[PDB]
Amino acid sequence: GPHMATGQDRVVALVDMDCFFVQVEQRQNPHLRNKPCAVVQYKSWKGGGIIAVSYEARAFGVTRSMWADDAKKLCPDLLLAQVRESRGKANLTKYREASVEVMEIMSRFAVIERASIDEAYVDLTSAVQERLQKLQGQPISADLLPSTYIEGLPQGPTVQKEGMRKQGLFQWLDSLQIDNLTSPDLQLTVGAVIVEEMRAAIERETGFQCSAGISHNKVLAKLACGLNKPNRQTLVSHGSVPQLFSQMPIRKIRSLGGKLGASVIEILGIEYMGELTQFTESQLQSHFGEKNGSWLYAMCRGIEHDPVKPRQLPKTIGCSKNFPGKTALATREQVQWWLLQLAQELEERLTKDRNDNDRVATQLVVSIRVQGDKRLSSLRRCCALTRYDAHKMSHDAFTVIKNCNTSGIQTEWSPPLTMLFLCATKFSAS
DNA sequence: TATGACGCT
DNA sequence: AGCGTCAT
Ligand SMILES: Nc1ccn([C@H]2C[C@H](O)[C@@H](COP(=O)(O)OP(=O)(O)OP(=O)(O)O)O2)c(=O)n1
Ligand SMILES: [Ca+2]
Ligand SMILES: [Ca+2]
Repeated sequence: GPHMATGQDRVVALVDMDCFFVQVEQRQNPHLRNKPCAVVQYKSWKGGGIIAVSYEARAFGVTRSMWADDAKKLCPDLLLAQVRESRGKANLTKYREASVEVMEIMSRFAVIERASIDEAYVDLTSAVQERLQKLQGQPISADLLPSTYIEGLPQGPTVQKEGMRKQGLFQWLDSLQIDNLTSPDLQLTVGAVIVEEMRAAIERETGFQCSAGISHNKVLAKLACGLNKPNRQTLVSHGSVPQLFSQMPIRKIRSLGGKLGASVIEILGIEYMGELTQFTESQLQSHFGEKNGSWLYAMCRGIEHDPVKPRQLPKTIGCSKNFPGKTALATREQVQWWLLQLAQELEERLTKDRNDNDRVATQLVVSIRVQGDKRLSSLRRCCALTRYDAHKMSHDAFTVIKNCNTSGIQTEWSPPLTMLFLCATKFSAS
């Protein structure tokens, strides 16, 4: 009863940039602003594959992982920006550099966990305690939360979406609990005020807009962030969880959007995250293993302990390129030349990482996919990485894969390779 | 039809 | 060490 721990100890936020690559291209070319546009890789085959879509283009049905030519059928006016192409492949430097712009601003407020190229988690527990000590005992104005949604509000006893927002926000604040410095709901509100500021700083200093979620753990923050995209942040309180989860498809919770989540649905015979509450921890552990059972048991109650790991920099640096279908590499000269092209971009990126971040990678991993193989990776081998030389790395990458060539005729290469991937890991300080 | 983090064995 | 899962 009192020994019920409710996972309200932390204040955690997930910040995520709205249509990130599109914003980056639109800062650079003002003509793309406020217009249906998408970002594509390559152009010859079907106009290129789309990887990012503005919200105006989304109104027409334009999605990621779609050919530009098909996109132009749903949206004739759609504008396109192309990813920079280097050494025969896509080069994403523009977007990685835009990312450190954002991560460095976010780092001044709290320590972040780089989660992707455009999203970071933030643990605001410490920042919130201090704000509570400066706001003495004085209340929190709705003017401090100009873009915040309180999930599940308004409730109880105006039909444009901004009027709703203030109604729920007023309800939340007018019932707030400012006399207690340990009230979890008051802490989420202070965290939300901090994130409004974080988000105004990112836009002030990059011109990029984002959404955020604020709650007690990474999972809820992440789910919360997506409730009011774009350019809005959503506070998900501990108390909103039973209603929020009662109709939430299990696949929507982070790590349940794949196979494990599908077997939760098929085995247990449920649909929504809330239905998990009727199962005991021992039942769940028998169904899915000690780790999954324990984590499933806590999570449907809104409790999750996976911490915000202080890590602003990737553990891994890698380049890949698919050669699907008839483009599959089928000679020794092809395989070596693309390994060289990949090795060359990787060396460009590693030298920059060494100067910037005072570290060197020590292991090189070569992954390949042969033609006729449902698995995304067919083979993965590693060797030492001792000089940032592209000709050595491509040589070593070949040496460790050459054994995979079926063909007895030595000049050709079978089975044809549909994918090459070089990857620098095992960093050491420098 | 380009990337990164982590678990399991 | 190497494969599998889950995500942006
Ligand atoms: N399968 C993917 C997913 C993402 N990205 C890149 C392009 C995106 O712009 C960026 C961030 O991905 P998101 O999943 O956050 O989606 P967006 O940021 O594009 O838009 P939004 O978050 O508003 O949906 O990462 C990619 O190249 N391939
Ligand atoms: Ca995003
Ligand atoms: Ca994202």
